Amino acid sequence: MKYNPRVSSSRRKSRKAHFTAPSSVRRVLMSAPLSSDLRTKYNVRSMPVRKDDEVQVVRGTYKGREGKVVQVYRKKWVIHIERITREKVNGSTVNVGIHPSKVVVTKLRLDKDRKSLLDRKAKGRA
Amino acid sequence: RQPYAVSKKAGHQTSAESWGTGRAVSRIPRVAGGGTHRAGQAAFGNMCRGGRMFAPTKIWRRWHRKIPVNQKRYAVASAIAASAVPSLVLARGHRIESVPELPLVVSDSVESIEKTSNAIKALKQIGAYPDAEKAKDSHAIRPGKGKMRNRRYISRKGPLIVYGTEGAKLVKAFRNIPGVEICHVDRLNLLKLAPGGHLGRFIVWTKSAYEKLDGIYGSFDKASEKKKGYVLPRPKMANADLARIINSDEVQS
RNA sequence: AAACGACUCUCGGCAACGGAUAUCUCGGCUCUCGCAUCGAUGAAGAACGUAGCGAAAUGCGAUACUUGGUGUGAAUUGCAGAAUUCCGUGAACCAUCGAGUCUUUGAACGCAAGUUGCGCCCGAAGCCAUUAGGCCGAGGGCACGUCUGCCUGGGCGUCACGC
RNA sequence: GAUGAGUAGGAGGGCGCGGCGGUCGCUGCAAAACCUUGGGCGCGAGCCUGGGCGGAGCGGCCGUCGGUGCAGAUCUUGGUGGUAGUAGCAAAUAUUCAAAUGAGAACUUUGAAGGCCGAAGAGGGGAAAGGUUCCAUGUGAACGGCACUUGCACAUGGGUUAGUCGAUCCUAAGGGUCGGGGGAACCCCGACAGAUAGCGCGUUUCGCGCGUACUCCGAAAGGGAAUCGGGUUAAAAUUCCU
RNA sequence: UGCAAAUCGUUCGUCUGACUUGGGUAUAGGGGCGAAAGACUAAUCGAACCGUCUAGUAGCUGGUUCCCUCCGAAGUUUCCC
RNA sequence: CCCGUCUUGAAACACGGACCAAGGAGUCUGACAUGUGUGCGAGUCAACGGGCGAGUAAACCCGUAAGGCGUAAGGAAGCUGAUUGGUGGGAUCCCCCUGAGGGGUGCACCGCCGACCGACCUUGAUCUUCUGUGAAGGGUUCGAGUGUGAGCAUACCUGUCG
RNA sequence: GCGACCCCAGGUCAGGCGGGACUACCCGCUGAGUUUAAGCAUAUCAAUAAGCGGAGGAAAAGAAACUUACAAGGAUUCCCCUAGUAACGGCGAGCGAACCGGGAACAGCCCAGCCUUAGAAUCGGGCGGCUCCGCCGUUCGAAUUGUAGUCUGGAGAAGCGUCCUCAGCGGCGGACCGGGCCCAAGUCCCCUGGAAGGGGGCGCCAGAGAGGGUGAGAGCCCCGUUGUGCCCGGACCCUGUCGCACCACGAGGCGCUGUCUACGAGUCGGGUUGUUUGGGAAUGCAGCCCAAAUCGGGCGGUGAAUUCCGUCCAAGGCUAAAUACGGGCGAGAGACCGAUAGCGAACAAGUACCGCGAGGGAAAGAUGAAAAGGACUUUGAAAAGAGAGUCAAAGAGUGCUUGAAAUUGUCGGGAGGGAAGCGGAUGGGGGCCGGCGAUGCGCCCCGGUCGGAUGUGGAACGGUGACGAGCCGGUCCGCCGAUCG
Ligand SMILES: [K+]
Ligand SMILES: [K+]
Ligand SMILES: [K+]
Ligand SMILES: [K+]
Ligand SMILES: [K+]
Ligand SMILES: [K+]
Ligand SMILES: [K+]
Ligand SMILES: [K+]
Ligand SMILES: [K+]
Ligand SMILES: [K+]
Ligand SMILES: [K+]
Ligand SMILES: [K+]
Ligand SMILES: [K+]
Ligand SMILES: [K+]
Ligand SMILES: [K+]
Ligand SMILES: [K+]
Ligand SMILES: [K+]
Ligand SMILES: [K+]
Ligand SMILES: [K+]
Ligand SMILES: [K+]
Ligand SMILES: [K+]
Ligand SMILES: [K+]
Ligand SMILES: [K+]
Ligand SMILES: [K+]
Ligand SMILES: [K+]
Ligand SMILES: [Mg+2]
Ligand SMILES: [Mg+2]
Ligand SMILES: [Mg+2]
Ligand SMILES: [Mg+2]
Ligand SMILES: [Mg+2]
Ligand SMILES: [Mg+2]
Ligand SMILES: [Mg+2]
Ligand SMILES: [Mg+2]
Ligand SMILES: [Mg+2]
Ligand SMILES: [Mg+2]
Ligand SMILES: [Mg+2]
Ligand SMILES: [Mg+2]
Ligand SMILES: [Mg+2]
Ligand SMILES: [Mg+2]
Repeated sequence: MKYNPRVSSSRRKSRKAHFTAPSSVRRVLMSAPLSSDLRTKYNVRSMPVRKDDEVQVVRGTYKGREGKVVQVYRKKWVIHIERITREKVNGSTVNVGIHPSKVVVTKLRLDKDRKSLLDRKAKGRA
Repeated sequence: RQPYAVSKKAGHQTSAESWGTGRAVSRIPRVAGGGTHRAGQAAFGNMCRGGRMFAPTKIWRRWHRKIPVNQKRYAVASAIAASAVPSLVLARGHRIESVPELPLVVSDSVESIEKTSNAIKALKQIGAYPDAEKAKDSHAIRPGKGKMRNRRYISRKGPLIVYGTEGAKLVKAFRNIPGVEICHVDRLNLLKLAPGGHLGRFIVWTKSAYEKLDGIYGSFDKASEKKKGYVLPRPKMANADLARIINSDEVQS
């Protein structure tokens, strides 16, 4: 049960906040869980999805497909993966949007900030 | 309740005037001007599109009620008495087939439970878990417009736990279990004792609260310590067993 | 010979016309709570501009859908192009604010106004001109009523000293 | 056992809609809603159900609440008929022939013929008013009350060049004001209750002499400094070129 | 149910003046303006137009939404601008 | 005979109605009143406020000589302030006898007549601060009074009124 | 002619101040009528709407020239009650306070005047310094037609005693506020589905089962939610502690006094007129006329005279809190509305559009999970049609969830001498209905399975009684007989 007086349980307000979120907030909202191996290694559960991250889809028609993320379309709330595509009536190839909550991160692109965030997340879990 | 009412100015934000008779149209006031779809249309009428409703709702409606304290106490005592009748508790929808006895009074050690898992284990031990499981399984989305009015989920009522020690940690341990409600013995609420106005709430008493009941509600002979001058009401019938009276030796002779 | 057909009407399937019904909702209405912050240091409002590709809405002011600091940490995206030591003074139609820019107006202030109309003053730099002045002009000034102080003045208004 | 009429009107018991507190359920093995010469229950309000469609929710029961039940109000908003392929297309004398283009020509363009406006015009320019309608190219739909290949429509581009033409300057009827006088105040009168703006001469920039309380707005027809030929564009010219 | 919320055809009055007309300017609602018709004052005039008081008041006109069941009238008395 | 309406009288040569969908009109509030349900009862009402408390607009608790209504009325007012009944019917119950009987009991309600309080009138021993008191005795007068309380809170329909 | 002062004039002189904007609340002015009175004029509407001004975060009011008559209360404000009362009113319609009493909050103060005269001890500006919201030095100016200091009626001045009280700085914390970072649990097995988030099974977290998103009802997929921990910044105010100097000249506190004791004028008050109020021989306010006093003045709800009594001290000023709040910025909620509803506006809505103008003012939301937004063939001038393709679905094809009625076309059935429709009764034709309409039961023979006492033991249990004894009793299990059902 919510107790903080500065947070609202209103459905309308929560929906408005989610659908008007700026890019910086959308990045956090577009988080995905880490794989079992990565979760065990880093002691972290979920991370924001990045461009060059390796991802395995776990839901939908592409449940077995995996690859490298190639675009994070925050405006559309979807990511794009290397070979997860389809053919139009024209015959050309287009990427299929996949929601990050429905995929699993198998390999992270590590930098100084990424390592700092991983350490910060692991510290709280202890 | 919180008051509701339409805007007092709604349907009157226009300078519309009636055309009068002689134009082969109704006498309802009509919007002035021209060059727009609104010009010439009716206004101010409860039967008019975009008009004011009949008898617009106002905030100074009598929302609240002032029931005499004695009647409130009567109702609370009646609900408490009904909670001790297993037939009534069953009739109210509670699964009490496994409870050792009614009223269900448990050891005061339950008041020191801190974790929800331990609370669940205690509920299983005392035989009240099936009611909580029934309450959890009934979780569903409320039908109708209420689901978009911030009342999205409804479910059945589980056991009500009454404790006698202020600041007991069981309140935190039990509050996350669906259907389970907790209340202090000194501030019992009729709304929880008779949900929906129906008697026979399933209640779990701690020993301390059960002991305090006598000092709170007194008795027929002496008065209550916590309710100044209050005495429990007496029924119009001393013995409600009608068969014992109708089939007695005195009557049947 | 009032049969077949046409017309009218009627009943049913299908197809039209129209947008009712049901299910929704980043909107409204109502109640409650917290705070006190516009303006001559030029407000509110009004005009005109500004994007690679925009008319409106939103934003902004010739530094013009943004400059700068800080936070966050890899986008924006309808299309095209360009960045980014992407293990980094570092992407973002991201967030937030301390630095900065902020056109014509408007209480609107040199005079006006159906006029980008009509005046006066100061002056950086530059041209040749030399203890002399000229051309040009960046840029800035010139409303009203008042308070304090000041400068310059008027009147036998009240006096005094001399002639 | 007896008995049965009912407008105005009163009351009782019930049916139906949407919420709230409870309770019992249904639903992607298909909810709501809607459709149906399928079937049944009730005197009735209504209710239950087959089949279809629809594709995400809904219902029963006990209490309780309400913006809760339509055939009418020349009722409101929206939608749709008969009228009806009907009334109408008729003022301003008038068109015809051949060719070109085009899928399509009575209506576009070229040529020829026959007519009209007849200089107080159906010609050639301006003022106000409009604001791109101006010019070139192209054109699906709409519009141009028949039609269009077309155009004052639509789409993409282009176009308005001044020392001499105007505004700008002056003042007209009048307008707006300082001070003063009124006014609770918004405001009223308007040079009328007043130390006016300033203007000339010589200069150590100071002196001398004049100085009747508005040096403001108000005319693209009143007054008024100055341009003419010749040529030039798809569209500008006393403005561009000489 | 017009080309037109005053127009069209023929006819008609006056036509150097109390003539006709453009622009500027002044007079604004119980006010203006009127060679005077209660005329005109933006298709509005015996008191314009716009917003508000305003959901103005009406003993008067019109409507007033489900079912069955039971009971079931009055147009007469007195008083009242 | 076409519905709705006004009407003594409508199928009317009486008005509205071309057709369909959706919307569309005795409500909310304040003061009273009868009725009914509920609590308590010579009382009743904690929600002005306070203590708290579902981490909480609820619920719970709190009336000191608080306050409202009731518990006493009659007079313009000064002011005074209920001596507590009788009787005819009458429900229920108890006795004797089985008659439409007799005796006892006599609530509710109704009829009749006293008594008490007060306005008014009348009356006057004794005391008394000299204007008060009140032994006795009253009245075709008047009251929304007394004669062993019946109210207060709250819910709803109906009715008058803003 | 010079000089001093006074009044005034000009300065683009040096440095400051003001105008205007917003509306929910707040302060001042001005000010109706509709309406009610069943007419209407006083009254009511209303000390309201409209109009003209002025502030803040609140405003305004505020420290008795009060309330009362008591055994007395004690600034202002607000709530309950007083009370629909006293009063007012063609005493009609109607209107209508205050004190006491109970609560919320509480807070008191500053001036003018006689009182330096051994010297204006006061203040502003320039300039120069400093630990710079200020202090110091110097110089000009203001001011004696009076700046400082003391005093304000509760007092106070002066005098004498008492020895009672009074003097900052800096550090570290707490309190308040605003922010930042991390931290629980499944996406395991099977099925239906385009997609599980649905059904079934097996697990887990919970001081987190508020809420939202993601391809359908998701506690454990994601954001969040609960509870800790850590980090940053304001407010210099309140509060605890610590380190150092802590000076009583002077000023206050208390007691005494054969002394003084200064207090607001065209103001109060009165007459009259107008307005307003419940204020009634006149409640307040305002114009005009008269016009005070200091052993006095105002009030004491009936005008006047006389004698007492009670209570305060006007005509100068400041002041937080309790209270108000349809505007501004920022939050939380709802038995509210759900696109003809709800604000006029869910959308480039105060927009398009209309009016010379003041002003008036709409309509308009829904493809799909994902554009995967329909390639290509063919006919056509083209719009498009016929095939084909995408999708779970086009029976979802960009005004794209669903798609009622009025109304219309087509096909099929039927009827029709100047309406049609309708009530009741049959009939013809059609349509529909198999709970539309049964096939069991009893007695015997054969075969197959399952069990068979009133006997004897065990397990648990019940009726009654007294949730004791005693009596009675059923279910299940194992055995010897019985040989039945
Ligand atoms: K048909
Ligand atoms: K920035
Ligand atoms: K000019
Ligand atoms: K239910
Ligand atoms: K059906
Ligand atoms: K209900
Ligand atoms: K062509
Ligand atoms: K003046
Ligand atoms: K003047
Ligand atoms: K001119
Ligand atoms: K030339
Ligand atoms: K008028
Ligand atoms: K009448
Ligand atoms: K009628
Ligand atoms: K008719
Ligand atoms: K009482
Ligand atoms: K009397
Ligand atoms: K000085
Ligand atoms: K002084
Ligand atoms: K004094
Ligand atoms: K005084
Ligand atoms: K006076
Ligand atoms: K006195
Ligand atoms: K609307
Ligand atoms: K569909
Ligand atoms: Mg709908
Ligand atoms: Mg409603
Ligand atoms: Mg001529
Ligand atoms: Mg052209
Ligand atoms: Mg002046
Ligand atoms: Mg001039
Ligand atoms: Mg009392
Ligand atoms: Mg104040
Ligand atoms: Mg009372
Ligand atoms: Mg008080
Ligand atoms: Mg100084
Ligand atoms: Mg679905
Ligand atoms: Mg999580
Ligand atoms: Mg139809």
